[PDB]
Amino acid sequence: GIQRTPKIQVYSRHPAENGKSNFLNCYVSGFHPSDIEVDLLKNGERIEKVEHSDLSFSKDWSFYLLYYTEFTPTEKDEYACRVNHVTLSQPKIVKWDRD
Amino acid sequence: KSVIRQTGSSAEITCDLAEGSTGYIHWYLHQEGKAPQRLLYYDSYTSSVVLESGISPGKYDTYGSTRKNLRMILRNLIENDSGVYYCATWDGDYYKKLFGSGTTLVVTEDLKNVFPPEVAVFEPSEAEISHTQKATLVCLATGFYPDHVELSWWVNGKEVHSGVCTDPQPLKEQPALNDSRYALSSRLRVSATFWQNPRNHFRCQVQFYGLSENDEWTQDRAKPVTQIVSAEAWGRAD
Amino acid sequence: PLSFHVIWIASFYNHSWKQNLVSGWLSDLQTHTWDSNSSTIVFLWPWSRGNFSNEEWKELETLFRIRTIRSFEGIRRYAHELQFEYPFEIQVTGGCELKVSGSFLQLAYQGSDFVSFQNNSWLPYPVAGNMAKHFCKVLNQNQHENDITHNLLSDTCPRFILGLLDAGKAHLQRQVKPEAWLSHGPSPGPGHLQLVCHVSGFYPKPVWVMWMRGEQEQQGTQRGDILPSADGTWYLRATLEVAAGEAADLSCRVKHSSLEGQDIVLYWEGS
Amino acid sequence: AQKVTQAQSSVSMPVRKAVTLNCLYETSWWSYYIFWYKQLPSKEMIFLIRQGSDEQNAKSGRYSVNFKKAAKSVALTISALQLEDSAKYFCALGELRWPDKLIFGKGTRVTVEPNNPDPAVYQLRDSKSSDKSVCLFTDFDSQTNVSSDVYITDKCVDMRSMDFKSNSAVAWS
Ligand SMILES: CCCCCCCC/C=C\CCCCCCCCCCCCCC(=O)N[C@@H](CO[C@@H]1O[C@H](CO)[C@H](O)[C@H](OS(=O)(=O)O)[C@H]1O)[C@H](O)/C=C/CCCCCCCCCCCCC
Ligand SMILES: *[C@@H]1O[C@H](CO)[C@@H](O)[C@H](O)[C@H]1NC(C)=O
Repeated sequence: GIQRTPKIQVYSRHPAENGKSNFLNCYVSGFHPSDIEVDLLKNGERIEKVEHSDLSFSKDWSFYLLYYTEFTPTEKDEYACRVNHVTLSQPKIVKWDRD
Repeated sequence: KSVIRQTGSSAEITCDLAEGSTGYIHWYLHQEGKAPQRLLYYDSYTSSVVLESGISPGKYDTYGSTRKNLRMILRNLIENDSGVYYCATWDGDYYKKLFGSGTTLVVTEDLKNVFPPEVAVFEPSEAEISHTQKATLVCLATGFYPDHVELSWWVNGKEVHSGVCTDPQPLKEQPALNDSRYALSSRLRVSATFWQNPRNHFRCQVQFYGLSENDEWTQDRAKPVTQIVSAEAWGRAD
Repeated sequence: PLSFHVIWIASFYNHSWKQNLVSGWLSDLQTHTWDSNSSTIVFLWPWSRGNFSNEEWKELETLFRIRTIRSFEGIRRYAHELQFEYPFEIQVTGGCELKVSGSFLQLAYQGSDFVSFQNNSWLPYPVAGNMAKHFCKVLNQNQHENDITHNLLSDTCPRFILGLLDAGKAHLQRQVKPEAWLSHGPSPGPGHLQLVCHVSGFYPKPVWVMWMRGEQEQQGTQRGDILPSADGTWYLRATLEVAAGEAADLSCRVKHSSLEGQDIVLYWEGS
Repeated sequence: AQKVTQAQSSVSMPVRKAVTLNCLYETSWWSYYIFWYKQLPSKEMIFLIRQGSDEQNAKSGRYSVNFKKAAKSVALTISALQLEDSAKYFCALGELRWPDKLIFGKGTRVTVEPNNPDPAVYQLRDSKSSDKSVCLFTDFDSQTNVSSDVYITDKCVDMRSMDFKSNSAVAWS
């Protein structure tokens, strides 16, 4: 029907420096309806204790959320954001980019 | 457990959930051959009944303390309302949905259709004495409507617990009519050292569920009140 | 376009689970929240109380409690009558703008414009059909509620927004310097590279980021969405696709109002 | 909402054997639960097992389930077939995130074939008075083909396992 798929964007609050604490953000915008399962993945496994903002919507009524977690990057550590939605046949994973 | 009503009346059933969660209770209707479906959802915290899609505005209502004494009432009931009604609730974990005791509602156009059963006991065949050395009494209840009957054997004044088989569902007398009465059969096997004893009683009794007090009756036949009707037999010495 | 508005989100998944969220926003920033447990208006900043007194805020708390509970229950009760199909969302935004007053209030069903409140009455969007007209007929049953809504939109919000802006002037006009870094992106194609300039930590929102070769702005610069963080600051990526041999002397320049004329310049190193 | 279909009206299998009941569902929920229930002849619902969409094939107790999640199939296999396991088995599904009503299927009955055989048919008469005749079939249960106004009771089985089965198919007219 009239359902809007989420836009998923992964980024970091500060440049990645190994051993230095930083923040990872996953921004999920422009989706409808609002029921969504956003998780942050460290090396595949789900990251527990993830904070997210209060639900809101833009001018065109589409919903957006911000999920963020504190983390210390390692040389061999990889991070991602995994989203489930009614518009997704399988969960969509957007990887963090560091060179 | 069993309720019999007439078209245009109302019926109040109660459901037995062990303790529930005193939360939100769903009422399910199950019919033979069909899939059970949720009829209404009752929220005790606000006393708000939300009916399912396509349900008449005042067909069903719910009330009472949800612990054990929870009632659902059906009004303006028609022939299609017959079936088994359950109440269910999700447990605290929301892991499983516990279903309460179901009650079978039978709706008839005329109350003159429910009738008590006639029960007969049948002694085993003579050829079973030498061929098998064991005998088989047969109990048959016929001419009762609806199927809400409970059959049991009693030997020497004690309810039996062995060697007895009963078909779970009765057999209709004439399936052409919607209001057809059914009949039930049962078999009970004994040995030759107990059946050949003349001083050995065999009483097959059926508890039949039908009308009760405040149920109007006008037929000249015996009023089909819920009652125990039994037949009995003794073993021939030879 | 300095606008303050309250948003209401009601999600009806099945007949058992219905979620309600009320929040207050100064444009992009969230300043208030509703607590159903305490039925209280939680202020997210010390200046979120704005300019009103404690008695006025308590009166607003009682009004919001009554309105939220009754509206939730009514949407539950009128669901089948109004042809609301489970699961469904009801979204509401209402407030005022600006120097000047400029009020507004509207409601969407299933993500599309459904109804709005215009002067003292709910008007249906023509494209929404007969369902919106029936919803407006239901919504216009009580004249007292419409009078309260008109008073809230035309009097309460314009008087509140001026005081909220004055009390939050220090926070709204604060300047936070950005930081920037450079990284590789996905290969656009054979013999080509993607250069990424990240700018994070700046406030307010407007910012200027461009790939340069000397003084020459590289018009292939692709500026992305401005993304938020948990703090008040923003993030933005600017990408440039170049030939592998043409990436020398490239740099990224960032202008922000906080930098006071000292643009951040980062230089690309491809070794 | 969603659709659930199990096509088998009834099945049969001997004692100390196994059988599987199929359940084909059609849903649009990315997270859901599939529940299996048993209905006794006394009209009582018993919880059997719950099946998670993001969980492996549940194999708790004497029951196992098969997840053709791509094909949307939840198959229920039972083990160590006993006499008490004869009932009407139903499969339903519900919302994992927001538990609510259950979308049941049409249902499927199971008839356990009984655990020496000697076909026979006797006749019996009334006790209180005369003028009544019935016919009986004992043992059998190997030729399980049991079939005007000739009323015939189906093949019999109730704590009567102490005595042999002696499957009693009675008829009367
Ligand atoms: C986070 C906190 C932020 C604080 C900010 C402070 C500054 C404030 C500044 C600006 C505020 C801007 C936003 C203003 C939003 C106003 C809300 C929209 C209007 C909602 C109106 C709801 C009215 C209501 O309660 N409805 C009820 C009144 O029913 C009455 O029931 C009576 C019997 O009990 C009678 O039957 C009566 O019928 S009559 O014919 O006899 O009169 C009948 O009218 C009724 O149950 C509900 C009907 C449908 C309502 C649902 C649709 C509206 C949803 C929008 C409201 C959400 C707003 C959330 C925040 C308040
Ligand atoms: C603060 O509130 C008082 C009382 O209503 C009012 O006179 C004054 O103008 C308000 N100040 C601002 C900046 O809105």
